Amino acid sequence: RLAMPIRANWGDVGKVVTIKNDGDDMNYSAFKLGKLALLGNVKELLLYRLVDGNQKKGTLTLKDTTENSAKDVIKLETKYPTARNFNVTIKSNLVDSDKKDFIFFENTKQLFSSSIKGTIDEIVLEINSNLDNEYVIATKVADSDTILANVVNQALEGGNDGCTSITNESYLKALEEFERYSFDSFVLDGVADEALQETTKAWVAKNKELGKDILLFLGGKTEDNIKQINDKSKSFNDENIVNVGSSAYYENIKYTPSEVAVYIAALSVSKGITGSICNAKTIFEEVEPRLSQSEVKECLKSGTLVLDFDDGDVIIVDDVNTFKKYVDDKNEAMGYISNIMFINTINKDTSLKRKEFVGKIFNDATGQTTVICALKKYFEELMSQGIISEFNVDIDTELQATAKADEFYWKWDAVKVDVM
Amino acid sequence: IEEASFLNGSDVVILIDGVEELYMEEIKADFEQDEQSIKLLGCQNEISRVGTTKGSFSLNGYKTDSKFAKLGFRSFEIIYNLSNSETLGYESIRLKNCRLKKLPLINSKAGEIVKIEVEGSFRGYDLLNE
Amino acid sequence: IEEASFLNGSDVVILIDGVEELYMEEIKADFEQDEQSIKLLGCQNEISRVGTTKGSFSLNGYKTDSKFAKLGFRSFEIIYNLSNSETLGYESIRLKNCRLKKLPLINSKAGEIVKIEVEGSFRGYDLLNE
Amino acid sequence: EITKTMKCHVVSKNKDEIVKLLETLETSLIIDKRVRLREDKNMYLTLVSVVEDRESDMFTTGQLTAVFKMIGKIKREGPTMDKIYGNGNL
Repeated sequence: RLAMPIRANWGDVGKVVTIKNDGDDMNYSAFKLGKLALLGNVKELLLYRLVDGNQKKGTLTLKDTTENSAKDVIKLETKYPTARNFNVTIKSNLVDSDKKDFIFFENTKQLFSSSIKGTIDEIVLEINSNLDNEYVIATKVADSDTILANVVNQALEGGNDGCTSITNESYLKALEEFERYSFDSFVLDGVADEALQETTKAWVAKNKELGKDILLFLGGKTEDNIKQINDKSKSFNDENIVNVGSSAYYENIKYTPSEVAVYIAALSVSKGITGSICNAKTIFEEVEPRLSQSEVKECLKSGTLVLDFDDGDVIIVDDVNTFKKYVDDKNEAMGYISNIMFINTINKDTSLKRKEFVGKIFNDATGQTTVICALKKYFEELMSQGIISEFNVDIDTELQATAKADEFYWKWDAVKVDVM
Repeated sequence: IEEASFLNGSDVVILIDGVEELYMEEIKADFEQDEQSIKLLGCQNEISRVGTTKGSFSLNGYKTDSKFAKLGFRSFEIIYNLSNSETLGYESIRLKNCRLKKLPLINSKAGEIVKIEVEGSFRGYDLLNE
Repeated sequence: IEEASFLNGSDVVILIDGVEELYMEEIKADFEQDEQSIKLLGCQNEISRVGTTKGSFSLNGYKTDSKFAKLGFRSFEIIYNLSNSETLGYESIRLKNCRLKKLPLINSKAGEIVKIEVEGSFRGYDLLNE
Repeated sequence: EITKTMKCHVVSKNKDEIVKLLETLETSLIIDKRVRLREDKNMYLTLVSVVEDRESDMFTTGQLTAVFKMIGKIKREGPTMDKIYGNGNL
């Protein structure tokens, strides 16, 4: 589950929606970066739309001509709010005057074509429920059996483009809405503005205090060289935050490292705990700037997730995070994104254990032994499955010495399988 | 406080092979059946069936004659009238084709009263009254 | 000194096949299972598994009718309401598809009160209340 | 477990009244197999056996002998694990 904040004219504004294995314009991220999200083969993608506040829905009004004085009986609107020229042509049917043809246009190409008799309910149900009406909603005005007027290419207007103004508050709408949802990862939509990335850093930190360690992905701007990329990576130090370094091509676009981060996040979520992308192939055809051993080492040590065309196909050199600029107490194994997601999964499972052993048990050595034994058996089960290679879960003596009656502390450490 | 009743065991009247037997003291009879427990290949609950039935009975009482010894292993019928007198709804059960498992020729201790114990089997039963 | 409670056994109320049975004295029921002990080739601790389950029950009480004799080996349900009155949290258990192991046609001794003992099996159980 | 064999008297000028009073008291104690220790309805005195000895003296001994039992619980508690917390490393 990847949370994609699509900068698209298509998609619903201010609401979370999912799409199964099934926008279109290259300017709209529902297809430009939606393809990147889908190519990583996460089991499902969840979308959110970024739009300027000065943006509404297009509205078209139609009126009848069966009686001499025309009155509105049908009103048509774009499915999602937009100013796109979704043109509609309505003409009297060639044979029967009682049937009105409805030809819809994306811009001018024929999308849907059909005719329905004069009763308004049938017309509205057809226009709403037919398979080719994915780009329109039709609503009735009043009960009638009259016949519309003849109109050609009527453009629904009144709103504005979804890419009107990408601004900090508009971007922050996505995080505010995603607070109520949990995902495997969240990504930024290409905009390598450091203010937005720092805002998302603070947001994810707030979640980390809450525990929702949503694995974040970011990237530098097109104007960042190796030096700028490394500096920006060094600016962050969080475990769950990533800074893709190099731009990439897939079909036509010089995707920014931030735009590439969508597909990187999709791959990371798809791989899960078992899969690691430290030496995995990627869909991209090329990535720049290229990196030798020295450049690779400098970028990885600075906290950058290095992509290079080091062979006949693009290779992620290592699955590293912003905490790759580590500190002495935590080993470098902490600096791998897969390991961090693994840690988050264990944290969630041990929280399930926490809510299993609520205060019905006494805060005595017996209850602490019971909880510690449950955790030990959980890690034994994981070791039997093979993920863990060693574990030592014990009382958190440093925090437990000053623990009040109600509170208990513990801690776990475990070694994990390596992959070169 | 409305009444109740316990069927006192001294109300039993046993007619063995037609003639009323009046020295019998305690009688037991059960209708056994093989459970035929079957473990299904998909369900984790064992299933039981009637299988085939088998009778078994027994009597104890004071010896007064060689009736059972002379009877041998001949088949015979047993009636058991568990009369109730507080409420007049007696109960009568008939055991069909009773056959002794072992002929009790001799059983006696010097300082005690001589009692006769019998056990066997019956092909089937009938619930004449209740 | 805070209170406690023992569930007195005289609070039991047994409804056998729907009708409330009021002469029963003691009831037992257990849910057996085959352990399926398996010895591993590397580990010296034996391992147990659920295997398959099997029910078994029993009842004893004063005889007042031929209910069980006439019932035969028909399947039936048993309810068991272990009421608690010191605290009102009664307990109710249902035994599914109860079938007698042996039909107790006759059991009586001359100088004693007539009691009926039953034993059988049940396919499964339900814990209606606790 | 606390057990008490409590004996009860019944006095009256009319001895048949004594018999009737003892009969109704016994029946009440039996059909209602326990007694409210206090009006809070927290404790109870589950009956064990109630027995009358009509020959026994009206004043000195007492006709009715009852045995009641009650089960207390040792009044001890302790701290509770309301909240549990831990971190993960490698």
